[PDB]
Amino acid sequence: LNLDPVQLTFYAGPNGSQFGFSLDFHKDSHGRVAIVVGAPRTLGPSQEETGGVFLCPWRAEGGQCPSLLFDLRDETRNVGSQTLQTFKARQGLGASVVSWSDVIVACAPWQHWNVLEKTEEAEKTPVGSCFLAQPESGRRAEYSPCRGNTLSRIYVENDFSWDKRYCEAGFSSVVTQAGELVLGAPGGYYFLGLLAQAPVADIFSSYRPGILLWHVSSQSLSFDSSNPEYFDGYWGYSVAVGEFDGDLNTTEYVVGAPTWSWTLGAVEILDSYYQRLHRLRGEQMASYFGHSVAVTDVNGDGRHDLLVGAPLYMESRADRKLAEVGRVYLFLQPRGPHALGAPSLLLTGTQLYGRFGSAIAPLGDLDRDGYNDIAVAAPYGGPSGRGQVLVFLGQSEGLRSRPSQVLDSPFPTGSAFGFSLRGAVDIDDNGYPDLIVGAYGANQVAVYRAQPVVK
Amino acid sequence: DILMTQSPSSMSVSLGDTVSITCHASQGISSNIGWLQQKPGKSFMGLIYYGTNLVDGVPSRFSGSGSGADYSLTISSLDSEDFADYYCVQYAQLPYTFGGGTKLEIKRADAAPTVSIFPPSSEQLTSGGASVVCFLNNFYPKDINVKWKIDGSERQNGVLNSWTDQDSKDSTYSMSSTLTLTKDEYERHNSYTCEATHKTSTSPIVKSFNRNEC
Amino acid sequence: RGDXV
Amino acid sequence: NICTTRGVSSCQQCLAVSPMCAWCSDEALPLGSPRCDLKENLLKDNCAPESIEFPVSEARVLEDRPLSDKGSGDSSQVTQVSPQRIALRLRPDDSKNFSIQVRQVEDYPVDIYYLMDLSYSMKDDLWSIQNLGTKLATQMRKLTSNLRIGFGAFVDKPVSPYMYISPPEALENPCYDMKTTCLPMFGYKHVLTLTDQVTRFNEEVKKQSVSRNRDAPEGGFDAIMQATVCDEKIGWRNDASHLLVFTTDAKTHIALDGRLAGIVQPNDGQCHVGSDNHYSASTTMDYPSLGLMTEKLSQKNINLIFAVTENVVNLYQNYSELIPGTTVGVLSMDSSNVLQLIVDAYGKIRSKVELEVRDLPEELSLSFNATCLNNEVIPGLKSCMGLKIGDTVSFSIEAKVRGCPQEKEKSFTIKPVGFKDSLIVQVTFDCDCACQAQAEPNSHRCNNGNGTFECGVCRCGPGW
Amino acid sequence: EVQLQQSGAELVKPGASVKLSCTASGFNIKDTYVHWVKQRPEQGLEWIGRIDPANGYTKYDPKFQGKATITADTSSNTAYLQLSSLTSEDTAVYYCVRPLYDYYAMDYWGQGTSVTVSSAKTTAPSVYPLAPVCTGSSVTLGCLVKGYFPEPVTLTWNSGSLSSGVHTFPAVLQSDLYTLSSSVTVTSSTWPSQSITCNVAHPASSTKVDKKIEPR
Ligand SMILES: *[C@@H]1O[C@H](CO)[C@@H](O[C@@H]2O[C@H](CO)[C@@H](O[C@H]3O[C@H](CO)[C@@H](O)[C@H](O[C@H]4O[C@H](CO)[C@@H](O)[C@H](O)[C@@H]4O)[C@@H]3O)[C@H](O)[C@H]2NC(C)=O)[C@H](O)[C@H]1NC(C)=O
Ligand SMILES: *[C@@H]1O[C@H](CO)[C@@H](O[C@@H]2O[C@H](CO)[C@@H](O)[C@H](O)[C@H]2NC(C)=O)[C@H](O)[C@H]1NC(C)=O
Ligand SMILES: *[C@@H]1O[C@H](CO)[C@@H](O)[C@H](O)[C@H]1NC(C)=O
Ligand SMILES: [Ca+2]
Ligand SMILES: [Ca+2]
Ligand SMILES: [Ca+2]
Ligand SMILES: [Ca+2]
Ligand SMILES: [Mn+2]
Ligand SMILES: [Mn+2]
Ligand SMILES: [Mn+2]
Repeated sequence: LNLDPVQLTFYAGPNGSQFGFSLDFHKDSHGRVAIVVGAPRTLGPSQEETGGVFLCPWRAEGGQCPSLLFDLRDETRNVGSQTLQTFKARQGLGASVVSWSDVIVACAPWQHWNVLEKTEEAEKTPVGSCFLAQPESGRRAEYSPCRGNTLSRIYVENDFSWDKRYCEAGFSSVVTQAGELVLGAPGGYYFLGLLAQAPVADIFSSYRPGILLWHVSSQSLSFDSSNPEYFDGYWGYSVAVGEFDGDLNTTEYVVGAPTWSWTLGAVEILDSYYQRLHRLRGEQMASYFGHSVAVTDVNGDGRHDLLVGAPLYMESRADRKLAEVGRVYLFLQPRGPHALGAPSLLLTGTQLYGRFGSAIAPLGDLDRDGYNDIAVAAPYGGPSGRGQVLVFLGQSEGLRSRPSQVLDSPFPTGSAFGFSLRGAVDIDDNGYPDLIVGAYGANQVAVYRAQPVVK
Repeated sequence: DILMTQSPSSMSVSLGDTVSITCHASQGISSNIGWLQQKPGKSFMGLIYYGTNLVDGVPSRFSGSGSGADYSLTISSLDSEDFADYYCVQYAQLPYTFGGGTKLEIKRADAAPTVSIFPPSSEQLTSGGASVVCFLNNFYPKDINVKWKIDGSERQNGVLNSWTDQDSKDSTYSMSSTLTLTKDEYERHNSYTCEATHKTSTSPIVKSFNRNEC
Repeated sequence: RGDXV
Repeated sequence: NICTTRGVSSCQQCLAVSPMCAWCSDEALPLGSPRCDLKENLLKDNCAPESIEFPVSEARVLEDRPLSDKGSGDSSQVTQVSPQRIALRLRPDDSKNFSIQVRQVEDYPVDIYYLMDLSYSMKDDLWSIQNLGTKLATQMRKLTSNLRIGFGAFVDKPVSPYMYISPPEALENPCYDMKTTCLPMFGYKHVLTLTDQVTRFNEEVKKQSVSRNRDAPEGGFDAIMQATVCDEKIGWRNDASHLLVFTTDAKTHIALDGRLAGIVQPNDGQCHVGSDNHYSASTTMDYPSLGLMTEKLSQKNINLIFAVTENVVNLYQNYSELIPGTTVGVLSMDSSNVLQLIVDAYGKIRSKVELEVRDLPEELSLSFNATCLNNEVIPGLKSCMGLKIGDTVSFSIEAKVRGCPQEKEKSFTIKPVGFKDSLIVQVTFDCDCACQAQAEPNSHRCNNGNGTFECGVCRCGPGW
Repeated sequence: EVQLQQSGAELVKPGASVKLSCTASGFNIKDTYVHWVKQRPEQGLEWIGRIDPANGYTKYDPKFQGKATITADTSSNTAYLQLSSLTSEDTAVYYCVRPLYDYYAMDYWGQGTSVTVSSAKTTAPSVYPLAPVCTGSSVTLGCLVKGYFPEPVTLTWNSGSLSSGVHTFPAVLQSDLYTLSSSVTVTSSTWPSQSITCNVAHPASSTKVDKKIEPR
């Protein structure tokens, strides 16, 4: 409703860097709000794409941002009669970024890894890796839970069980309010997908540079499966956390697997031990149900509600014809120990190939009416196909079925405006929560400030 | 296998000193080295891993350095608990291999031994054996040599020696030497003697007695 | 496993 | 009647009351005689016969070529829809009927492009189809005398983690760590352009060999897209049935899978297969979506045939429901039944006729009565099923206009799905009176120049 | 807190077999490698091998191949070291080790388990008094404990009364039997005026002899 589409703010990165692929708000130890931006194709030292991170201070006029520096050099360690190797070319540093307390986590899902032992090898595979920074102090740490030192022949002799070689850890990421980093790894266990959790404090205190293989004892990984419903399901394509079991001491995990069960797609809600509490199945094969997930209480009962995006959903139209437009599903959490029912609301896109539901961002209470609101991206939507973000207001019964406001992309064709979203943070301290929108195709980020309601 | 030459095997130092222990490898190990401490009569504690990284809980007066095949462990301002055994271990290649160790001992002023000789007891004699005991007590440094003489001639077969570790509150050492013969062989001779050779005196300390006489 | 066992 | 009880003002408003009303423009009309009455009541009141304005809704044919008996020969002078063009004339709120005949012509040309999975899992299948081209040509010879065949192959996107990238030997031979040799990985490669020389198929196939990648889902949808939109390279013929045969034994990658290789750019539906005959966007462009594939298959009139093994039959049948017009056949574990599968698929394809309406004006609504099998009329239906090559069906159609639109000339098309020929309906809306083309503006008869005299009465001129 | 509790001291005969254990406390034995190290006073520290308790794969120094076998039971949170065809050279103290953070390090150690290989049978010690010969201002007496097995022995003077001024020397292996001695020093005014008795206890044979020092 009351986001201002007249006076925007633009931050820009280097051409070709894909500045805006991921973003998040970041607060320093003094509460000052900045913007962390991932640019997964920023050039590195060898004039080669490795990715990069930028930490943008809040200025109404926007502009350029300083780099958040991470070690971009390939590493080698000869130890235990083996050779350990990291490969950072085209790793995609900045394909996901998240901020918690005064700490920034920025991941490279396609960092490769290999181990050599005489004439055998582990195989050079994308285990992924995440980088952690405390900007005010300069502290640095890393976390790569899928690096192993097992040789290729052992996996073959053991029928490829517990094969973490293609995790792509950091493909998605989230932090609990207690400080536990949770990583999505959609390629884990031979492309079933896995989750990796560890406390940020323990990640820092157990890391030292040059070790490459080290133990984070408090960590916790999910499990392999023999159930074919999970094969190639990409469990961990997206992640989120919320309160869904009525017990406030436990934190629950929300995991997207958009190709679960022969591309039907699914979303699962789990406890912190990866035990399955609920499962929400997709409506239509190949619609990518589970591409995005979001958790926020939209109907003011104080119980977290769930939203699922299926950007490739095909809507039925006249004369038995389908049109790909995208769809968003709303599930309201019921009172007490009960399972999530059918969706309370279905939101369906309008523009062909618009990919409505590619990103869903909670906004907090944008219009200050006592109900939290959401924003949905259609990165190729709008009548021009340039991209659109749509705002939906909460209400006692859920969400309004029609958008209160529509943000048309200010960028040229192909910017992917809305591919990443973030709200619920007041960046200018005017008392209204604001919204940042990434458009990596144009290497830019747009800031929409919320202003007082007109109506 | 990789050889780890640790030096020195022992050092006599004082509280508050800054000492260093080196460890040399037969080939490059690229900081894949750990340092270990063993207090007397106790098990092992880890100190350093991967060349320079302190084990959790270890005070910062410990530090490690080096590269290639030459590494060091420094202990700034020694403490009373720091007097113990220290070992290096490389894990650059299998099998893992260790150094020979290093014992840090308390330094004090030189001290001569108190020698005492004891003929066989009557109980042992009626049993058929003969043991002559020689105590060498409270000396410094630990380097000491003993020599048994029967009727003026040295004897080497049948000698069992035992050493104490550095005593707590005087920082001296002690030694026990025992010559055991048969009762019949013990009566073929008359004079029995132990000689103590120390860096204190240039002449050996001598203590004797005579059988069939007192 | 995959394109094969 | 309603023509008189409405109290119309002009000839135009009189016709807009009912298709049965008429108007009299005659000067010598009696005192209180209504100018808007039945044509029978007007002539009864001595209205001059040339003064009657009474349009009638008609429908005459302009092109009525007879249905061809054989699709063989000719430079595609074949006719399978009749009539081809008609002229429709309608007055306000009136309706008129017409008919269309559709025939599944005998001996119509056929293109068959064989798009084959060549991942390592398909190694034994290559040995089974090394004589397929000649054996297929023997069987299809009974149905058509104009057969062209061709071949392409696919594996997957040659990029980590789909591809093995270590040690350097694996790039040249992905079967290095086994005791064999296979080809370097490739995305999609065109092999044999559609041709009537069927031994070219056999000899190309005998030179093919498998590759190897890591993950079970394969990149076949990439190959379907390129084999569809690369018109010239594959060689689809303008006037022929297009059969795309897709054989695999595994799941398939779909759009948005590509992000696991760092590929986020959507598929652009364009052709990216050049002179080297490989798909050059395989490592830079995402797998295509179902909707995009449906659009291009439909645009090029390609019939997709999923010829897959039992372990993934339900999967591809379920995809088949999301791509209308696709058919599925059960492929054995070595492709040894693929010949009969192709023949049955071709029969099922030409066993249906379904009418489609293009560019229909909003004012017009249509209704259909079908006649399939044996002169059995099926009301409210515009599709026939269970047909054989040579059968002929027909449809009774009625167009109903609502009001009278601003434009008086519009034309729409009625076409069977996948057919070349069509029926073009040229519509003319007749809600005007001929006497209006000879009005008297500022006439001396109408309020001394303040009016217009037309069709016998006075109208209030422009500006009042 | 990480702790590695090992089995009790072992005492076996040459040619037999023994199986030591190492139980993980405060963590899951499945988490890291588990190594076994042998220590002797002369030969020093020797790495036997390691095991990944998660999967059971093992490595060994080729010096111990056939002598040592390393196993683990994740269900009991325990790792094992089995030694066969035991000889006198196998008499040593054995440690299990795991790393802290680095995958290959050797940071946490168990308290150790002592192993002794001997054909000797439980033998009680012979206690002999040690009185000086027939002068100074301070006198020194002794006590000789000879020919016992196995260890240990507790030695006190006057039932623990006389405490300071005493040196009890470490036992030494006298061909399948142990020998120990202890000295004590007082003033000439104390002995032989004050009675001094050597108290020795060998709990293995359940004997506690007492021998008073008598002059000559
Ligand atoms: C190709 O499409 C077919 C048609 O949809 C699929 O078959 C369908 O599969 C679904 C899922 O199993 C099945 O739904 C219901 O089946 C039972 C009969 O109604 C019913 O008991 C099931 O309910 C149970 O299972 C669901 C999850 O599956 C739980 O949520 C429930 O709480 C309960 O525990 C289920 O609702 C259809 O019946 C079935 N249809 C047919 C005709 O078989 C194929 O699976 C699909 N194949 C591929 C490869 O995509
Ligand atoms: C399709 O068939 C229906 C009959 O099922 C036709 O409807 C009848 O049309 C006649 C025309 O003379 C009327 O007399 C009947 O009253 C109608 N019956 C019903 C039930 O509506 C219809 O006209 C046909 N349409 C076409 C386009 O052929
Ligand atoms: C319209 O239908 C009648 C039968 O009701 C039929 O006789 C006539 O031929 C049809 N007209 C056309 C143009 O098909
Ligand atoms: Ca909870
Ligand atoms: Ca709620
Ligand atoms: Ca609101
Ligand atoms: Ca604000
Ligand atoms: Mn395959
Ligand atoms: Mn096969
Ligand atoms: Mn594949």
